[PDB]
Amino acid sequence: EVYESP
Amino acid sequence: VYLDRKLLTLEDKELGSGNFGTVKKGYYQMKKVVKTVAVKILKNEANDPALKDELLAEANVMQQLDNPYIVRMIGICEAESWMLVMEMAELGPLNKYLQQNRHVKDKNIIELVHQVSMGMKYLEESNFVHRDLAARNVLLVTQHYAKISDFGLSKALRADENYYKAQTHGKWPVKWYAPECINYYKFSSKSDVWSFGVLMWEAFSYGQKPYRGMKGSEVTAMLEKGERMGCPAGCPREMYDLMNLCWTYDVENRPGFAAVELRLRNYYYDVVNH
Ligand SMILES: COc1ccc(Nc2nc(-c3cccc(C(N)=O)c3)cn3ccnc23)cc1OC
Repeated sequence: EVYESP
Repeated sequence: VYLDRKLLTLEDKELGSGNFGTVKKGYYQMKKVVKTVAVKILKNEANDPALKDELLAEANVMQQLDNPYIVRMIGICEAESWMLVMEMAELGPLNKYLQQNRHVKDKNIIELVHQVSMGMKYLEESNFVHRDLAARNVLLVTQHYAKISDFGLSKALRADENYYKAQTHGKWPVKWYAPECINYYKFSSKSDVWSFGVLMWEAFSYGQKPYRGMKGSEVTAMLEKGERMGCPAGCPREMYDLMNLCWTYDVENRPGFAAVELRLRNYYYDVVNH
């Protein structure tokens, strides 16, 4: 929710 | 930089935990005094050199920094696992603090965000890019003293460049990132000013998450349409105006931390006078 992967 | 495991006393109580491992409170024996510390401990679950290198790179950035508004590193320790030992900021993350202390005054919030701008003015002067500037990464020493922490994604800029170009996109805090970061993988101190705008929004919203209910892709789409988050309840207009200026789409026309800190400094003195 805070850190998004590509 | 290398510490003695014998001189370090860790508590059984864990402060927090991530994918890197855990954070524990402890005390470290100095020349005479004992120093309260926060210790980042690597997970020794599966042998992974990527976490070790990340922790050592973080230590290398922290070692180079010397400012009252930045968390100080005591050193590193190699024992049961790799440990990064820091001076404890007793009151913890700013977003969690404000969520639990909803009666903090606007004057006190301005004071804390201005302290963060003084720390960021110093990082910009030092040519380091933070890359994870968010309310969760601002730690409180007291209710009136904030410090910047978490140099996990930070980079020392090359002597011939004003920005760091990331090779491949990874697990990023996209809601805090500027359009040139998402579109060109370029990170400068101006990119950190964009994040600071989001941090201000979080602080005046008493630790609420930004872009509530939205995915990273929907935020990019929203920003590309010229839309920005609204003014939080009770936030002074001058502070919302400053947030919008940090949210300048074009990096070339966005202010630097020297301009932002000065604007916050003068507003704070005006508030103090009232
Ligand atoms: C009221 O609760 C708190 C009181 C104090 C603290 N202090 C500190 N916490 C961390 C920390 C914590 C969790 C994750 C990470 C990380 N690296 O992801 C870092 C680092 N620090 C450096 C100096 N002081 C601290 C934290 C609290 O809640 C978490």
